Amino acid sequence: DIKMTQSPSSMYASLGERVTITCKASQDINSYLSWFQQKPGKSPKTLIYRANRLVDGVPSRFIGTGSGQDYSLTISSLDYADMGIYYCLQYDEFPYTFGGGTKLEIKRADAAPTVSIFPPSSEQLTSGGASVVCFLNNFYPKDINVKWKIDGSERQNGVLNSWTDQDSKDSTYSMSSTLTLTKDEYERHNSYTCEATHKTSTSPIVKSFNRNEC
Amino acid sequence: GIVMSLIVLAIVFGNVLVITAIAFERLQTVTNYFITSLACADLVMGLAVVPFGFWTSIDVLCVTASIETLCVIAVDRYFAITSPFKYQSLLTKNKARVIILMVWIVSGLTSSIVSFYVPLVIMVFVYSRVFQEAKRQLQKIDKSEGRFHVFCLKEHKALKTLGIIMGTFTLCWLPFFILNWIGYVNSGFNPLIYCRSPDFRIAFQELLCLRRSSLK
Amino acid sequence: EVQLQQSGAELARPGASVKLSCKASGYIFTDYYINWVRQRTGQGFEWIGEIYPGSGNIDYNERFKDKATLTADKSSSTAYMQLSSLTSEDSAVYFCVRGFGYWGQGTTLTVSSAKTTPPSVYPLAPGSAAQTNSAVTLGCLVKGYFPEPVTVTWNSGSLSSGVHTFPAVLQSDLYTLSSSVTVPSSTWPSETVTCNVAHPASSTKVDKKIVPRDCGC
Repeated sequence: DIKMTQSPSSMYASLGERVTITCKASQDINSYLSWFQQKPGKSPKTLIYRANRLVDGVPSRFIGTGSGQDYSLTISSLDYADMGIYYCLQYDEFPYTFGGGTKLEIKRADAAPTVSIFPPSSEQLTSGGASVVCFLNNFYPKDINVKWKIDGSERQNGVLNSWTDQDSKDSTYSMSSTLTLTKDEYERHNSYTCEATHKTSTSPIVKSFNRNEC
Repeated sequence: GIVMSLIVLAIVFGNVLVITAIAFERLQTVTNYFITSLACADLVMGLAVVPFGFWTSIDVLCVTASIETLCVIAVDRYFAITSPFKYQSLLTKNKARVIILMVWIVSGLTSSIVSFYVPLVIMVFVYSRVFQEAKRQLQKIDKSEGRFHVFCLKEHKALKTLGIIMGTFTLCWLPFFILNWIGYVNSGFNPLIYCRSPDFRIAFQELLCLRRSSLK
Repeated sequence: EVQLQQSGAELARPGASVKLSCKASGYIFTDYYINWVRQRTGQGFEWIGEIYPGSGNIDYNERFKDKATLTADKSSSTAYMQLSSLTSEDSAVYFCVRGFGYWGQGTTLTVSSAKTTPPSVYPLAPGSAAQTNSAVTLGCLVKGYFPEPVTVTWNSGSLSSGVHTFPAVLQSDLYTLSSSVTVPSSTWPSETVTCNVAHPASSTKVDKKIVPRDCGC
């Protein structure tokens, strides 16, 4: 219908600097383009339309300026809250077609995670099984790493992992790793460790616990 | 026969709910002044022509005034669009009547080429021109208009309602001028297309002490 | 106070047909068309069509041409979308925008053979009274529910600064997720701390206070 590329895709800017994504359509939309931002866990908030006409409410540091077949959303003095995925849309003709949106992250200062592990709450245990949660928190770079250790042994079977996008305030990264087990599965072992290995240090951060005194 | 008898009260009701509808303030306009014209050319041709069916006198003065009025609006509406200003022909309220009055006597002093061809030969193109140059404008509009805000698609449908009324009176009285009962059919088709197309919907359907969707 | 309300969660069996609504309320319905753009999981936006409430014009996108049928309600000041013969790939979040200006909430439609099953908020409290901080981080994992989504607030919306909630990961045809939280150790066991959870798809709201621990651990 009407392809609309959009460089970049991935992008890391630090606070204060002026970042810029550029959108170039196939046809010639008469400045009938718009720019919006998708934030994790929220509905898209539109910033600009008519290629440059800021929507009402959008901060004045956002700037859209292109023409005919190539445009570009831009912000001077990048603010911390400006993290997410911006996409460009054209409504010149049918069918309306979206860009692919570039995603922008903010480079922060290296920070290790504050890891914490929890044994199965009696409640679940009674229910029928036990899941154990370890939280590798507020850390930067995004690249983190965990390995479960049980009774000295070690394995990665049936662990449910998930990481979050860049946090608002802390502009850091946090991860959650769970090793879902059974009342029985769990009952056959005493020690339980969570070892996080992050650029921050060379010595894995560690947290363990025993199923007896507890 | 005695079954179609319900087809006269249709040409005595729908054409009256309209005449009264026009005779409300907001419903008073040049357009609804000529459409309100085809009301007396359907009611009179139903309480004076359909019953007894001088009887063949008002049978012509009625159908020769229709495709004539259809020629009128098609032009009036044009002069409204081709106009450099707002959408609403210049035919003043009185000069609309004075122009209205002269459509009957000339329909009385009156042929398939005089009272049918001529009036349909141009009426279809004066309108064709319209339904067409009404599109270029339709979106020469600001796309943003209507989705970012902070003649339009509406008046684009008003010509849809007037676009079928002129498009039904052709397939109803053509096979005849080229079946005499098919022509009578356009007597309960106008106040029928005005419900699910123009404002009339509420204008007259709720006039009967709130019809149905009156927040029923 | 401008807004287009949406269902947020919609379950449907394969081959069936759903009918999403969108109750706009904060402006004049008939002054802006409203499009319906589908945005599958992962990322990507694909316009399904645009219907102008004021007139009637409904320009569909070829693709969903026969699949969906838009419709508006001048009175209710709400609009609709008819999605017939749903398939595994019709599942996704459906957005109801006001012409790309203001977006809707969303409706997490999911076409599945699956049977709904609500979560299981279990609370995670510190292991062995390890007073190792000026702060503390407890959390509450919501295990096994479906379909998506699940609102998860802490202290009934009260608490905010320092609370993370991770994206529901699947696991054996069932969703699982969890939210952790940091507060001053100078507060928790002292002052109450609950974790709320909501599973619309089952109209299931849940609260789960965090009692310190078995005193033994």
